[PDB]
Amino acid sequence: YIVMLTCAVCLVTYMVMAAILHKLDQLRFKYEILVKTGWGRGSGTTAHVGIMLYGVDSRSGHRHLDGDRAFHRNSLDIFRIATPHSLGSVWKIRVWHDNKGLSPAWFLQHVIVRDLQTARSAFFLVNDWLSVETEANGGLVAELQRGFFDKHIWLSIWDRPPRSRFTRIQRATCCVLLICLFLGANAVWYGAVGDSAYSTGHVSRLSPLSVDTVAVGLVSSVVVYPVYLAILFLFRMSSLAHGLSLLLVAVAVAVSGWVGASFPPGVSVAWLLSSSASFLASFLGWEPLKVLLEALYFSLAKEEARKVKRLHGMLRSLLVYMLFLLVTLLASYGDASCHGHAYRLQSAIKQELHSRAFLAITRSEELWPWMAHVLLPYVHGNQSSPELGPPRLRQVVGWESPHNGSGTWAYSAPDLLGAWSWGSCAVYDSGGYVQELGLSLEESRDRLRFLQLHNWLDNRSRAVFLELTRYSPAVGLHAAVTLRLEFPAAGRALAALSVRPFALRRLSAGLSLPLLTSVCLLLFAVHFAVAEARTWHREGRWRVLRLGAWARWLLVALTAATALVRLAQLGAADRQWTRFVRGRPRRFTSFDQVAQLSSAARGLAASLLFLLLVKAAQQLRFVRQWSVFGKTLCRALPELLGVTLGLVVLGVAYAQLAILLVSSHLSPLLCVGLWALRLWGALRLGAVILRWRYHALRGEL
Amino acid sequence: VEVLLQFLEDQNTFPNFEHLAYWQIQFNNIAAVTVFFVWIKLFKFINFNRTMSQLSTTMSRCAKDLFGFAIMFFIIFLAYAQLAYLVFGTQVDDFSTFQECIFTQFRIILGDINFAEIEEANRVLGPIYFTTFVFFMFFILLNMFLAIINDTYSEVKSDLAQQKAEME
Amino acid sequence: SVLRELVTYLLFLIVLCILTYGMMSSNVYYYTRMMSQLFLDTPVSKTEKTNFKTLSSMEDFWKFTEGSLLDGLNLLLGVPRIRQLRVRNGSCSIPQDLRDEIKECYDVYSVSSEDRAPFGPRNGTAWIYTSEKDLNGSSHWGIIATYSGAGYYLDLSRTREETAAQVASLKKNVWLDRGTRATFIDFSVYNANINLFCVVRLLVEFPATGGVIPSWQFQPLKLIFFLAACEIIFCFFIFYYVVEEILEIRIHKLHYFRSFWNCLDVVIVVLSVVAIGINIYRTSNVEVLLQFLEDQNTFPNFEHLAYWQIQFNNIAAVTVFFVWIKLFKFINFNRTMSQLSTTMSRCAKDLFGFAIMFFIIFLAYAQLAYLVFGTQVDDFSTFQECIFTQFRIILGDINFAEIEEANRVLGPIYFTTFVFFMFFILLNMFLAIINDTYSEVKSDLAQQ
Amino acid sequence: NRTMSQLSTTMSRCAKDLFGFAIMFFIIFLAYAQLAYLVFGTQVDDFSTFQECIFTQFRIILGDINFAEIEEANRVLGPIYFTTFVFFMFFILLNMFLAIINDTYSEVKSDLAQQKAEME
Amino acid sequence: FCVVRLLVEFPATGGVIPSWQFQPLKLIRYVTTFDFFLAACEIIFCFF
Amino acid sequence: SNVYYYTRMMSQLFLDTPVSKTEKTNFKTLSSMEDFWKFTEGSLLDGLYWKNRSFIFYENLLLGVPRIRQLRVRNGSCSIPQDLRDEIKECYDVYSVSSEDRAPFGPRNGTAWIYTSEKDLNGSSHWGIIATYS
Repeated sequence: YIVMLTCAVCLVTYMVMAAILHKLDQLRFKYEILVKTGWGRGSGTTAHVGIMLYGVDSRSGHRHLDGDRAFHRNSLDIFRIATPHSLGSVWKIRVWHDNKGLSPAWFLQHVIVRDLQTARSAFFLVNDWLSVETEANGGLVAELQRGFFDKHIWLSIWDRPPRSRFTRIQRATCCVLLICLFLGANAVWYGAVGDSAYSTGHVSRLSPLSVDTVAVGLVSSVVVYPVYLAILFLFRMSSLAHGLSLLLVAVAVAVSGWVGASFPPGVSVAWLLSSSASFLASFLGWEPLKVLLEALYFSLAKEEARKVKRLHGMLRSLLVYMLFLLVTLLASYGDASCHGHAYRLQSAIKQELHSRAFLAITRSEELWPWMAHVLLPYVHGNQSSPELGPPRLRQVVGWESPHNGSGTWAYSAPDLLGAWSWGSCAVYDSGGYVQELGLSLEESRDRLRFLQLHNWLDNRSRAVFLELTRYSPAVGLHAAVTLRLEFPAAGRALAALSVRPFALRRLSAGLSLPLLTSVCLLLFAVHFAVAEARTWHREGRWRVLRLGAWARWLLVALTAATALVRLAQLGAADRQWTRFVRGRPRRFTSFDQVAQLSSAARGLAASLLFLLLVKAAQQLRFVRQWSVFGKTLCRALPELLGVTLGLVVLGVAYAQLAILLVSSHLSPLLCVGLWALRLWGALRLGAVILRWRYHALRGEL
Repeated sequence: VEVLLQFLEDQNTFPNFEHLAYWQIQFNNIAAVTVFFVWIKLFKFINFNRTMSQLSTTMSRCAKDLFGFAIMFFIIFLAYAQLAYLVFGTQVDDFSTFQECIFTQFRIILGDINFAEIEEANRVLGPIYFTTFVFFMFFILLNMFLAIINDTYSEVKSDLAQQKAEME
Repeated sequence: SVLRELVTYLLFLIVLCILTYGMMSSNVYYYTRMMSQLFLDTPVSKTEKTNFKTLSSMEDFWKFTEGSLLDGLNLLLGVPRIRQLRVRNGSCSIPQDLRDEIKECYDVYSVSSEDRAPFGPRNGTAWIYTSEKDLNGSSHWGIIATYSGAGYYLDLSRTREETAAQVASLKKNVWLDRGTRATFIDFSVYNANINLFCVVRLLVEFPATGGVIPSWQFQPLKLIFFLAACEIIFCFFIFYYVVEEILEIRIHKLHYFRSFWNCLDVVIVVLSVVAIGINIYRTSNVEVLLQFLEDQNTFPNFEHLAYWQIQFNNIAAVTVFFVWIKLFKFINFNRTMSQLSTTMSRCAKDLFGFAIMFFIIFLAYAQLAYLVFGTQVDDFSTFQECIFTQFRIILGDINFAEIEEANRVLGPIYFTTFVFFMFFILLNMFLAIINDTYSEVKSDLAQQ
Repeated sequence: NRTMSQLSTTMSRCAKDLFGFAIMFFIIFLAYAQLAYLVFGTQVDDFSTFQECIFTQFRIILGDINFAEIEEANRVLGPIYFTTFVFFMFFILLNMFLAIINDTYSEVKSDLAQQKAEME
Repeated sequence: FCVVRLLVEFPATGGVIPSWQFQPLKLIRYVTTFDFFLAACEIIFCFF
Repeated sequence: SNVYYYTRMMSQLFLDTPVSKTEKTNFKTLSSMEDFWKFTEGSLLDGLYWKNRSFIFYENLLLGVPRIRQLRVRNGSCSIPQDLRDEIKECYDVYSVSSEDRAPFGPRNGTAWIYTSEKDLNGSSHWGIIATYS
């Protein structure tokens, strides 16, 4: 699952064959002042020109001189085009106009500037006769500046020279090939036994990134083999040549998903580290070294450019999303697909053990026969499902059979990280009157009777029950069992039970898988809490009930709460283990707090993965005929929620003669929720408000 | 039947009919989907009356818009199946696997669930699931499926009144 | 004033919504079954397994009731009661062409079709009939017949010693004779764990050519800081309402109102007057109860006091329903609350017109199912109960494996053409009325 | 009444169009009865004969079926039957019966508003 | 002819999960007159 | 239509008859390993055999012999942590093909106590509820 979800999220993010294709259908950097040369006589060359204006993160290419009068004999030129690469007041800008027809003897004068910067007049004076399209080597290997082709790399290429220099959207098939050739080839250095060689390796987990040697030491090793072949696909740039690239990733997902079926769970968290750090080699080192060797030296209408700035920033939020989705999808649904939720069968035995969950006794002086049907199976247990410490029973003051010289003092020192969950009576602590550590296999078979001679019951206005924990080694998980007898004064007993299965992982002395994601999720709760300060601290105040910053502030309050109950579970599990393994066959105390806190981390990362998919169908309005479906539903909703005000005024009164005459939210959610499933006419009044708006919205398009 | 003729000689051994009875499942699954895809191609021919072409033009000009909302329906629908599987998946029989968490959502739409096990499995988030599922499915997501094929049928029929009252 | 002099509608209404569920504690529900756990669920011994909800034969009915009533003889009061119906011998006719089959014929337990019939041991009022002037009685109409309030209350003592002694007479001078038509009892528990007033009516019927099909009857009635402090304000904010809304007759369209969303207040004001008038003979009953705790030798007469009490606590809940819609008639303060009241009030002319066409189809399937299925199926037994089982079809709730078994052909012709016409035609037309009405209100305000 | 003629004109001008869709409803409806009879007809009591495979489809519409025998009789094609029956009946084939008699009633009533204005 | 199979599978954390499979099968095929006609209706299906 | 009443009455004999005259558990409600033993001597033997040959319901016929097969897991098939090594002695694993037992055990007389391969026996895979068994 870990090897498979990262294999598919990196393949679903090749829906940037849709975003880049829409950028493919197209293809203060220039002052708007008048340019005129009044120097060169008899040298009008009816030709084109090319501007050489490179600078601060901008490489503005040439021009294409379209002539109305075709730049006729003995003339000059003045115009304005839209340079899509913006350089400010940097000291590098030039021009180059060819020698067509006869040779030009023109000393090309200048080009005046008024809005060169943002309304700033820098006086340009070229005033020099040039060679055959020579340039201005002035302000504002012979040509050693070359090397500013820093976008002839796969690393951070959303930018190209215009209308030429191919593989615009083909360069996003050098990604899908490059990504999965590190995902496949790193899975082969991890366990792929074969028949390979001469002490190559057997298992090779070896402390994954807890010491910083091996899992980064393979990163600079598995890049060398794909670039022996993945540099051959920038040789096709002068078809089915493109098709073998999609074929190569098509086999590299099947080979990778076949080998990684049996990794130990430390060999999967290393496979992420040894592939993300191997990615980082070809981003930061190899592409930065590929940009040197290629072409060392061969000296041997106005609004459409604003549209693209929207489409960069839409593609930048897709690189954030399809990695933040991949962390949450790997946290909750990562481990709990084979271990966790394939085994509720662990829960299913103990319900059908204890002879059908003590058959729901609910009686005070019963369960003493049934105590000889929980102690008898679960003190010898010759079939399976071993013990893991002795059980007990707690009691909630009023100690009987006093003899209070030095005994009579069931302590149960209540020091614990919270209060245990509620029932019908109260919210019980840890600290009852814990006597009765039932043990030694036969006195526990005879302290069913010794708790009948000495009466230890019927005081302190309420009372209590037992707690048991156990685990099976086959699946790698545990179980925390609390049976509870409430003794109300009115009823005989209230009896309800709880079986909590969980995995006991604590630190692995420094690194695990949910220790990795719950630090990565902690980064996105710092990334978004800063991005909501660039709006709230400077850009606007009185931010009241606008559900942009009212709900992107909840996604910070839920991402940060996910990683602070997962590190709370991993830090509650080592302290509970260590005080257990001190006195190992001795006490009972341990694992109901880790279990209750682990499901509050699993059920809270699922609501995160909920919101991350509702956002994925909100992000579907970018097909224009389907964009009605969102707008007609965010427009009916302020009024269809208002229809449900009056349905509360009547539907409660629809219960105030139905459940009021039960003799002739607990009840109300079974009066509101359990009513709208059977009675169904009050479900179809919302049909009007949608088709009234859906026609008024379709009639607007 | 070269297995049964080996057993009809020897009346004292074990007859291996397990490889023979597995392909009876596959023959009854394939020859029943095939019968289902024969009665659907009766729709290609039915198409006789004037009032039969109006009901085929309606369902065929709608399915572009109707498939577009059936994707937005399932993303909400497969996000409640994420929530119920992670919350109820250890206590309740009806939410045991993710394949069977989907099937029990369609049971809610028909009725069929008492949820006295649902509010017992979880006290707070149990009915927050149940009320906000019945709210969004029956007030929003069902009434939108109606509103698509209601405005489509009301636009086919007014188009043919510009075909009869313009060629009268 | 729409908020000042009309504040009597919405402000006092939260008192009635709270003091209804505030006074109605669990004793009419929880203790109503915590007294019903012994006289209805306990058989005689381990020998007899069919309790009083499964009794058929004559002395087998004497094996049903005789055990649990001895434990009943909390702490009850009054005395025992063992009565029946007395039918004549030659009350009906038979044919003299095969008269060696019949000997006598009679009719069901009716008013004039019965008789007195004293036979044999006339030493007491057990085997000798009487009138209803001694005891209390009225005609009671279950699922068998509309009975008579007369007979002879053959009582026993408050102890189970003489309840055992008169049970020795129950072999010969029995409760079942050759015209045995009913069997009834009466009790009332003065419970200590809930100091409340109880009732009982435990009847096992008798139709001819067979035995019984029993029926239970009882209800709880609790005896009574905010204990009884919800008595003055439940009448006082109605006390100026009997002075204002009856003074509204001098003004409102010159006494000539003819409205709906404001006449539901003055109609339920008359349903308030179902409560305000009653407490002058019936709810002020002390002399029904002051005889009860005084003399121990007398039997209980407060079981007949419970009969006018069932429409005391059920008719009082009728002021819950119309008072909320008349609140939402005044409660539609928003702009989006007036749109939902204008919709339902401009529709109900058209919507009542289709509710007549709905019921004529609906009461024509009830004609068909009663005449076809009315002899085989329990769910179609009477015409009153053939209607109730049609609404069950709409909810689901019927397996119809008894329906296709009762009739092979016309059974599923009924069932498919009922689900077809109700769910494809008659339900979708109710939608189409209030859909075009709401879409015509909203477009009218866009012209406003 | 005037409001009684409007409800008879609605149901009588509709039944030409409404009978046309009741044929297209049954061909889908009698094609699921082909599928369930051939697949479930050996394991499940409720799909025993073809006459009784039809009657148990109307039970689905009312509720009335637990289908814990259906997913047990066949593991894969069992719930492919059940989900794509509840999908097509309750989202498509029921809402189309509404849309016919909704646009018909909304065309009768607007026709008489061109009649109650022509009188004055 | 029916072919029965009766699974009982024991999980870890051992309970019991039973399962069964009963399937009839016609395996003698040319007997009556009506199954001659079903044999004559298979080849007509192969022609279409 | 003559098919359904045959595969219904076969499902009545083996799945609805109780395992013994004094108990209540069916084959559909087996809950322990000991309940499986009181089935295969209780109602299998009353369900196959009707006293020659064995005509079920006096009109069926039992073809030859039935047989019982069994899948088993090796002993040393899981790794248990070093901290609670003392109380737990030996473990077992969930059914995978890599964790299957093949060594003969116990009274190694017959063909029951010795593993055969899936080819030497003329068999094939089957897809259960938990896993897919060889």
